Amino acid sequence: TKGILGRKVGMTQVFTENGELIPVTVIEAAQNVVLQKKTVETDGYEAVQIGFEDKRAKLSNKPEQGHVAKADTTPKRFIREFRDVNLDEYEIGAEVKVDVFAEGDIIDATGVSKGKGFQGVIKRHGQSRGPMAHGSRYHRRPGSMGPVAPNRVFKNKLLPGRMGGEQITIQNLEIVKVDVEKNVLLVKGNVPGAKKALVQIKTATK
Amino acid sequence: RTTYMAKPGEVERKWYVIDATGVSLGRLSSEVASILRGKNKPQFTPHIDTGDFVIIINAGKIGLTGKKATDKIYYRHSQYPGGLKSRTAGEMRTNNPEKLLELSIKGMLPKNSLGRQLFKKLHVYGGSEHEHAAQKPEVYEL
Amino acid sequence: MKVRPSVKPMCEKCKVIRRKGKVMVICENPKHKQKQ
Amino acid sequence: WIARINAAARMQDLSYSKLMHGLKLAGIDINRKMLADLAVNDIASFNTLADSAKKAL
Amino acid sequence: SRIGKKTIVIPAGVTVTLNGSTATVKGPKGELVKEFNPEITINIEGNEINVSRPTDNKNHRALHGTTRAILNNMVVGVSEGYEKKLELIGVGYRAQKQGDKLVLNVGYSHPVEFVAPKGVEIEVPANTQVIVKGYNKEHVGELAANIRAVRPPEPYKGKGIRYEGEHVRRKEGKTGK
RNA sequence: AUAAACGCUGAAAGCAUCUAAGCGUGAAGCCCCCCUCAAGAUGAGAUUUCCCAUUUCUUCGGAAAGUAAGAUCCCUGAAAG
RNA sequence: UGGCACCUCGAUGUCGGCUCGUCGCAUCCUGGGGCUGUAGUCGGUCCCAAGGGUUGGGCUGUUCGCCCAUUAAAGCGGCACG
Ligand SMILES: [Mg+2]
Ligand SMILES: [Mg+2]
Ligand SMILES: [Mg+2]
Ligand SMILES: [Mg+2]
Ligand SMILES: [Mg+2]
Ligand SMILES: [Mg+2]
Ligand SMILES: [Mg+2]
Ligand SMILES: [Mg+2]
Ligand SMILES: [Zn+2]
Repeated sequence: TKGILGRKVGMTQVFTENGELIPVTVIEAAQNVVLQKKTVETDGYEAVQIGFEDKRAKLSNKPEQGHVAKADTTPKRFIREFRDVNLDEYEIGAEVKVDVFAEGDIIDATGVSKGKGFQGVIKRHGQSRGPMAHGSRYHRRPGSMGPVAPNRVFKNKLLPGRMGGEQITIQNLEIVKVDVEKNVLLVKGNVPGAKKALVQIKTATK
Repeated sequence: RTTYMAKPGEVERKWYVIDATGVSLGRLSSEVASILRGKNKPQFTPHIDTGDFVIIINAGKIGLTGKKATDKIYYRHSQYPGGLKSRTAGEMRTNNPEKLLELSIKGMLPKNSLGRQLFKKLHVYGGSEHEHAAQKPEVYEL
Repeated sequence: MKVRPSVKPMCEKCKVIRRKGKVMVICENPKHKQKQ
Repeated sequence: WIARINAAARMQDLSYSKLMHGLKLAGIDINRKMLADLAVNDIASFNTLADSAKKAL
Repeated sequence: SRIGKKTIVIPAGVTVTLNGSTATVKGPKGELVKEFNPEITINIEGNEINVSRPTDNKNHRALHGTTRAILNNMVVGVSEGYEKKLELIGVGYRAQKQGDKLVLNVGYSHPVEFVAPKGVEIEVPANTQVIVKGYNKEHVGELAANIRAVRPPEPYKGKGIRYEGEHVRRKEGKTGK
């Protein structure tokens, strides 16, 4: 079980050996470093903590410098934890490269989806809209709120509100190409988020 | 006219350890609730907390008579449509003895602010060791 | 199996027993199996 | 008053009901108010009266 | 309990000991340990075992009888042992074994595999004959039942796996004309 | 781990019996496994790192007034709204 | 389908459809099983089971129904006939 952090660069296509054409997402994964190991006797659970992207000294503070000074590295923009890993690997202060994955691996991609603002029921929840003619005055409205007897409306009555910006996991994605010199990973399909978004790449759990 | 009323913090409160091995759930619960309320002292005042603190050990060995291990049920509702969950007494005794004792004790305490205050003086452990040796608790026999 | 409120023997080899608190009939003929 | 007297009498190996019956049998006519006051404040006299009731039984 | 009052004669080479309610039996073929309820009691001497009954009420009588029966079976199984036998009927029905693994071809698209647990062994005298052996009544019976449940006998031709001491109820496929 | 069901061992009731003590198989169902929220879980949890023990008054309680680490007011904005 | 006349006449909007559902189980499909007038194929009946699923049109204001063509299946009821 391997893990890495990256930024979503874009979206393109490649031609396989057979001459097929498949869409890919480009993940750039430079500057990953092991920062901390959490063990059962100290934390209650086992995990490895990874920092991803270098940031200027002006943009950090004393607690961050203290935390990263134990791993002999500069302050990091993103930090995440990976569970279900083997802690006998992962020396403190070590580098993590896209070499941990090989072409043909199956992965899990975790991200935060693109933000939509305040949205109505038929876009947010895929509701059905009313008639547009024949005298109707009911087009993009939520529906009946419920029956009369409870004197109230139940929970999970779906209504308008803020739509996007949620954590999403997509499972069973294939790795198409690994480019170590450019620190680039090519994944078949698409991942959640906008461009320049943080993506977690992990080995598939099933 | 002239009758005694206790003041907060006036009556000295003690710490007790009770072993729960082989005792029926309700019998032990009744006694422990009576101790927590403070009804064994002549300084009992209905609007003041005058009771004691109770530690219960070996809660995994509480007794159930009849077919209560498989036939007695505890229910929860999440307030969502159709969100009722069910759980038998025996497998709580196996998995969460502390929850079982806490539910049984809580059911027979007064339902107000003072009752919620008294609930906080009870500590339940499923094994035979507790974490409150600094409070120097004393053995109490039912 | 026959599930009825009126379990009783149907031939001379049927036998009435109790299992798990239920009255039932067992026999060599499988058509005579009854549970209450 | 009755609850306080009950708590005081249980420490002397009695119940409220037994103690009251015994105090009746002994001709003692102290009411609940005085008995509870005596229990909280002057427990020695309470124990004296409990012994008297116990002998009456 | 007539059963509960009977005496247990210990054979040579097997030893029985009591640790509270727990009983342990050893001998040439293996070791058994089992727990009984404390309300019954057992005496021990050189070559007799007697289980006694404090009370005459219902459950106590039943427990007396079953305790004696369990002790008898335990001692006998340690001393002489226990076995069950199985037959296969049908065309192409085959029993084989590869090491410690019984392989059955009983008319499915795949063979059925069995592995015996500790204390129990499987023997195959012929391609259509199986024998389960062990020093424990319950385990031998359970494994033989599990093997037989793969393809129980059927009433129209008798095909399947059956005990020798089974009488299969037989039916006719076509009747009326 | 179970339902209906099928069995093993087994007495009460020298036999027999799936049951009474004791075991085993056994469902799209139950509890998990999978995805998301979640310590206001007032029972407010855990780990790593940073700053430190200042000055005035008070009759103790305590009050206020400059700060440290750190944040904001204000301003340029979008991947957010 | 009825009986009664207990709340409401200083007002408790009344059929069908649309939107949105949620619950019961006396289960329409799918899962497990016993009996069969269970050879096989295809079925019948009963027991367990409410997790999910359970179609588009012609005629009629219609609910219902008949018909056309599908489907694993085209369940029955409660919620002021929601
Ligand atoms: Mg946006
Ligand atoms: Mg917006
Ligand atoms: Mg319009
Ligand atoms: Mg209850
Ligand atoms: Mg009016
Ligand atoms: Mg039409
Ligand atoms: Mg079809
Ligand atoms: Mg209705
Ligand atoms: Zn018969």
